Amino acid sequence: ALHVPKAPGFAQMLKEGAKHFSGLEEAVYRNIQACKELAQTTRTAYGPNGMNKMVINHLEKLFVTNDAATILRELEVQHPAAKMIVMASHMQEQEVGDGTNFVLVFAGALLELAEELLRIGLSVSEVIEGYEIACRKAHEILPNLVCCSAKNLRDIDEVSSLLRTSIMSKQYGNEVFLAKLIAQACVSIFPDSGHFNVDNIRVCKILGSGISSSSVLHGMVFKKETEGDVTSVKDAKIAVYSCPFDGMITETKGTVLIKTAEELMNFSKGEENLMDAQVKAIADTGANVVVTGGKVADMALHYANKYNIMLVRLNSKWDLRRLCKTVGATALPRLTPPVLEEMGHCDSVYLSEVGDTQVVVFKHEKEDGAISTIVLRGSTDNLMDDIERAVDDGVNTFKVLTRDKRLVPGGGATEIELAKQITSYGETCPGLEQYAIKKFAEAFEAIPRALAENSGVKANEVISKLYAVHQEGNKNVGLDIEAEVPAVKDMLEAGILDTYLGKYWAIKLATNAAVTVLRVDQIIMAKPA
Amino acid sequence: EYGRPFLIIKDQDRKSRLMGLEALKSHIMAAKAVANTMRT
Amino acid sequence: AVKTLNPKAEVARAQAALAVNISAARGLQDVLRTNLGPKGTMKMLVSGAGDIKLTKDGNVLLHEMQIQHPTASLIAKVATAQDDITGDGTTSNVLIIGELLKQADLYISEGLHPRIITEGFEAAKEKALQFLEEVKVSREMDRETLIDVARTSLRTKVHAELADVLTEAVVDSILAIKKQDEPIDLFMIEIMEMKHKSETDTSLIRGLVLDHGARHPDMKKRVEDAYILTCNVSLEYEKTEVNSGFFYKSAEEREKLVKAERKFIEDRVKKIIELKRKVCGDSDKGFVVINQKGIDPFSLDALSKEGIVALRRAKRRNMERLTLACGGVALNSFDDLSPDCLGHAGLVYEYTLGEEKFTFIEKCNNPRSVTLLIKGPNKHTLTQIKDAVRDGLRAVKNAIDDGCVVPGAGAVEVAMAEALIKHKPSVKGRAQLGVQAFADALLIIPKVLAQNSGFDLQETLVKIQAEHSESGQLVGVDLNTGEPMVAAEVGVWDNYCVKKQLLHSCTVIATNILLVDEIMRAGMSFLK
Amino acid sequence: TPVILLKEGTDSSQGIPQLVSNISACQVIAEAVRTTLGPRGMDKLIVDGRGKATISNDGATILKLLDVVHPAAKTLVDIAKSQDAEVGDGTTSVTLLA
Ligand SMILES: Nc1ncnc2c1ncn2[C@@H]1O[C@H](COP(=O)(O)OP(=O)(O)O)[C@@H](O)[C@H]1O
Ligand SMILES: Nc1ncnc2c1ncn2[C@@H]1O[C@H](COP(=O)(O)OP(=O)(O)O)[C@@H](O)[C@H]1O
Ligand SMILES: Nc1ncnc2c1ncn2[C@@H]1O[C@H](COP(=O)(O)OP(=O)(O)O)[C@@H](O)[C@H]1O
Ligand SMILES: [Mg+2]
Ligand SMILES: [Mg+2]
Ligand SMILES: [Mg+2]
Repeated sequence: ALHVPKAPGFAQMLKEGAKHFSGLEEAVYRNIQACKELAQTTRTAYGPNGMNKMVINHLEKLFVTNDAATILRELEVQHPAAKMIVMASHMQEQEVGDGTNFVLVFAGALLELAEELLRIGLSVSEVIEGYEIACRKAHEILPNLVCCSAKNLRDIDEVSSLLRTSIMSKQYGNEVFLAKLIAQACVSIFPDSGHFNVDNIRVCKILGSGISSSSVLHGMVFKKETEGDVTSVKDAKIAVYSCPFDGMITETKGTVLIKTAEELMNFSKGEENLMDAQVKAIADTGANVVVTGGKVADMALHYANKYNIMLVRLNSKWDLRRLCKTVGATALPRLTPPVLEEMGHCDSVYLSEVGDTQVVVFKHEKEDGAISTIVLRGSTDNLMDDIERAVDDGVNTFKVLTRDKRLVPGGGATEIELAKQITSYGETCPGLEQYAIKKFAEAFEAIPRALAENSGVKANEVISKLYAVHQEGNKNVGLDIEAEVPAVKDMLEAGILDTYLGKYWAIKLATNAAVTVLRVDQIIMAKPA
Repeated sequence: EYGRPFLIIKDQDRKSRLMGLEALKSHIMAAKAVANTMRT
Repeated sequence: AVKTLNPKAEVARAQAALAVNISAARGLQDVLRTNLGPKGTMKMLVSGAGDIKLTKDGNVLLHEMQIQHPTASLIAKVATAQDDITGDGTTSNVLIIGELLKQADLYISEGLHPRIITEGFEAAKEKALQFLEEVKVSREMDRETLIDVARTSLRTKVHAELADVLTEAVVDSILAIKKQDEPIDLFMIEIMEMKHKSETDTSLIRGLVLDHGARHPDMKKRVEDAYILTCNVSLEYEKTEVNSGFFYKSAEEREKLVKAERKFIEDRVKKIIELKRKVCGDSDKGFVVINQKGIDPFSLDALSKEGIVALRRAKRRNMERLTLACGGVALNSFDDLSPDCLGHAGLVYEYTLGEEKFTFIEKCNNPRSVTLLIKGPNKHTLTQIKDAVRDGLRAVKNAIDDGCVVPGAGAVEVAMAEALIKHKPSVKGRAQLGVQAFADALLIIPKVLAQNSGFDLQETLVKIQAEHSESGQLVGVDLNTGEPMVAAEVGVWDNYCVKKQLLHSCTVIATNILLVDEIMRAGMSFLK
Repeated sequence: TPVILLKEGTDSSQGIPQLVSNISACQVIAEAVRTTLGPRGMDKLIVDGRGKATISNDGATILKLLDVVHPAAKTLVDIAKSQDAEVGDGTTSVTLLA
């Protein structure tokens, strides 16, 4: 038979292994297909009725998680068009922290709905212009829907009911107990200036009995034993050192020089008697606990036990700095006794065993500390990691409430109300752009559809019922979950609210990632290696 | 659901197992060969 | 001939050598013609590692498409030698050469020597350059004019909501660092990019931004008035050049030597402290030390007891940006310390973005080295913006260094086309075919603009050429209606040096290509 | 099709058959330590790749000596180590109960 040759021009000058996809039927319609597959993988984990996912990376490490961002992080993706949707979700995690699945669902519905418009005649530039016009309209309607802002961020009875929505979306059933642990820890380290820091909350995992045995502890805990013999001090004076606990040696290559027999006998005794004075000098200041960050010496350990002093070693650098804030001490770069301002005062330092693990506890009786830790206990190494992330979502919600206290009704009562107002706006615009604005409003129905499909009820009846109530004026009506039949329920009374800043950044980042994919016309890929 | 031969243990196809009484009879026969060499 | 001497040779004799250069020149132009004008389409570039690069500039595209040809390497080097001199006109360079070789082939295929066409290019190049001198308009180049020139070169590489923001940050920056004399010196506008927030927050900072902060946790984070001490002295523990070594004795002489080796470096710190305590007696001013060499943890504990915010290991270029901005002297030794060598700032505060740390210098008296801060949510977005920023800065420096500006929108390519037609009869011989072919290649800029907006390629040219015979006005092509529009009264402006270099470059390369006899590869296969 | 999403080799399963095949995978782990319960229980013999024999009747060490690679079954081996770390007895009674 005959063979079709290669067309002259660019096709004859390409390197081997490279590919070229140019046009509208070869680049745009294929990019939407890759991004539509990505939305169907992470949609199942949406809402309280979401399901976990077993992901194994190439190190044979197993992940049982329900976060949207964590699933995408452990999945390799080789499609360039699907890679921008991933990086759009990872940006919301660092700004807000919650709302990673909203980007995937929204960017999956904006792109799919744009395919239908491209077959009825509309050009790509008309779709991009139509979406941006709708994006600005939603940013003006959104502030008008804010209800029930935060009242007091120092009350333990109010903050606990504001983080419950974030936890209940990830650990359904345990949302009442888990919300009382994060709220007990965030208000303790909340300063008077109001500058909240996320790294001041620590999580330690000890394989033990169960989730209900977890507890908070104002202080720090370590997975290490005690170097010396003293293992309990009632009122301690911690003197933190950064230099190793041994004799001082020069950095230049130095050596001794013994030329007489008399100097040879006194050398060993000279070094030992020198060390006795240095250790005794610190012991006279009342420093019961000495914490180092280097190598302990055999001779230096002997004198530590002689004067009833406690010696703890922490070779982690940054973990040492966190202790300086907890007790209120300063790291000494030199082995000299601290004077007045470099002595940290604790309330109890002791070595205890928790679930067959010997730990050191820097307990504090005061509630006003700098760093607070949360002890997590469970039965499986996988179960504790899943709850580690759920705690982090609650902490990140507290930081956002510090910046912006405004809240919106969640559970789908915001997207449906945003669909009614945008749809009416597009009716008043005569031209080719009115088709794009209407399709923007229909993309807001993909969120209540995802909540109804995961629960086990017919979705089409839910959006049918939501649209009728909101038309009367009830803008605080969402989706019922406990009801077996597809009913509806008020959300402000029930107490399901989301952060205004959480959704404001979700729409902006989702539309940006959807309009960049449409602008691409030609794709020139190199040989994979 | 077509319960295909899913993998449970590593190198499952190169490992053997004896159970029940047949494993108990193999011990006796192995200890009867050793003790009969030292009889003489 | 060569095949008899070296069997493993590849040769292309007679007209097979001209068929390879023409075919490849037209292959690079069918890909580079979709990038012209503000209505071009964006391209995706994916390498072997898996990164994503969305670019529109002809130089970045040519060096990223997988192309292995001899004659496609000559054009690639011509575009590079334009980006580093003028910074604009890389897409129009490939189109003209690709079309100039296409027109010259219609007459070579009709049994005509390629040298006859060569003489026509020389005559047509001398008339075109004499016509450009009388089209340019010499202006004062005030702020309002530089807004229009900078916008023309930024509206084609971003959208309209960004070019309106990046135009103000580029025009303002050039004016702030320009003196009444001396050429505008670059390398004084630092381009810092932070991957956060949206892309509409790209602003201009009247000062300096440094990508590192303080390394002690007991140093101030906000000073409202500070003296900047720029130094290039070493405060690290250093060892003698000649091989030394301590020779001590009983353990008391070891302690007398550890604190005797730190005297040389603790003397430099004690000179700064007395200088700080002299000019700032009351706790109302700050004192910031910026160093180019390292600082020991020991020297970060002596300085932090007096509130001396100190930064180590700055880049060498910042020893010159910090003197123009603040006004101090960058010194190498401490034997002549004086208050006259200290700078002055108005606000120095620290910014932490995740795992990275940034320092801001603001409120300078008379700054001469501003910085640009780039913000964007994606890695490739910060590279797309950084290409436009470079393009917009070289479009303003060119407009100031040359006191003349040429209108754009293709209104000038039509003008050489009409002028060269009336010059055709004045040339004797068969060389009139060179002038006719040269006037046809220059008309590709209006054709591509008319074709990329979705109009008719032929019906639009006849309308543009219907003018400019009946009215001496430089009329260009509109990109929304296709009607003839005057480019000098709307805002479309180009650079005189960009069009001048383009005419010089596109003729020298296409003259040597047309004279190539054969493509011989008789050397070693690889250097081994 | 010409450009594919995940790598070539990413095996994926879901649905009702995915979950039922996990219930049948824990029936093999529980049956490996079923006959070591009570005063009349019998211990097992496991051999490593080198040839060292480990003869024992306790669930915790039996499940540590099997090279279980099934992701669903690896949950039953992790709860056994939890029981022998908190109380130290009842290890093989939480494997039949699970
Ligand atoms: N009790 C509830 N009833 C109805 N909807 C809820 C309830 N709790 C949470 N939701 C909704 O589930 C949505 C998705 O939460 P989740 O999937 O955990 O994170 P993300 O916001 O990243 O998708 C939220 O927008 C919230 O409105
Ligand atoms: N807004 C505009 N309207 C009409 N023509 C324009 C406009 N902006 C630029 N042009 C024209 O497009 C031509 C090419 O610009 P561009 O492709 O952006 O960069 P390059 O000059 O490197 O090809 C210029 O000659 C200019 O005259
Ligand atoms: N005297 C007895 N009579 C009957 N059953 C007993 C007696 N003593 C212990 N058992 C049963 O034997 C079981 C011991 O199981 P064992 O092999 O010890 O499991 P594990 O090692 O996990 O603790 C207990 O569940 C207990 O109910
Ligand atoms: Mg959430
Ligand atoms: Mg340009
Ligand atoms: Mg037992």
